[PDB]
This record gives sequence, structure tokens and C-alpha cells, in this order.
Amino acid sequence: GKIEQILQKIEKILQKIEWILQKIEQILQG
Amino acid sequence: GKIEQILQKIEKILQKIEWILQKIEQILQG
Amino acid sequence: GKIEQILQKIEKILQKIEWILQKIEQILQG
Amino acid sequence: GKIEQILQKIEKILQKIEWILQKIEQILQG
Amino acid sequence: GKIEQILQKIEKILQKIEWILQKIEQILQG
Repeated sequence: GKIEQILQKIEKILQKIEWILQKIEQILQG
Repeated sequence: GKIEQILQKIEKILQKIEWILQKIEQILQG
Repeated sequence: GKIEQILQKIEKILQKIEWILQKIEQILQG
Repeated sequence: GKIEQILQKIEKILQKIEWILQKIEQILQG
Repeated sequence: GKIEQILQKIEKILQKIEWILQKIEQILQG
């Protein structure tokens, strides 16, 4: 259960990272 | 079962991160 | 037990990565 | 078994991400 | 056992990724 919880936190941090990269890619395009 | 599902979501987020990064690399490269 | 500990270190490194990325985005945005 | 397989896929994607980032680091200094 | 080994490799690549990102951030901020 504790492994699932740490993995869920890792998942959310990675999603946040992907969102920032998306923003960077837009900035770079313009 | 839940661990596998979270891991697969994590895998898919990283694939997307790699893909955006490939695009960022192309932008900077030319 | 050891799996939880390794996952917890991975979580911490990812938080550091997300933080640096937030700052990079801020630099690029301005 | 499936968990190991997804983790090895995750490892390989991170290796590719690291490589793209090295090239970006190099491009940024000319 | 193999799972622990794979996670420790992932942790190591993430450490490498963080260092590159630190350099990139410094290149951009300067």
C-alpha cells in the first residue's frame, strides 16, 4: 500500500514536469 | 494490480516527456 | 522495505527536477 | 514479472531522456 | 531483487538528469 502511495506521488510530479515542458515548448515556438 | 497500473501511467508520461524533449531538441538545433 | 526507500529517493529527485524546470520556464517566459 | 518489464521500459525511456538533455546542454553553450 | 536493482538504476539516471538540468539552468540564468 505504501509503495502504491509513493508511486502515485511520483506520477503526479511527472505529470507536473510534463506540463512545464509543454509550456517551454510553446515559449520556444514563439 | 494497482502497482502495475500506476507504473504504466508513469511509463506513458515519460514517453510524452521524451517526445516533447525531441521536439525541443529540434527547435534549438535549427 | 528497501523498495519503499528507493522510491522515496526517486520522489525527492523528481521534486528537485520539477523545481529547476519551474525556474527554467520562468527564465524563458520573461 | 510484468512489474519488472514496465520498470525496464521506464529505465530505457529515462536513458533516452538523459541523452536528449546532454545534447540540449551542449547546444545551449553553442 | 531484480526490481530493487532496476529502481536503483532509475534513481541513478534521475540523478544524472538532475545534474544536467542544474547546468542548463545555470547556462540560461547567466
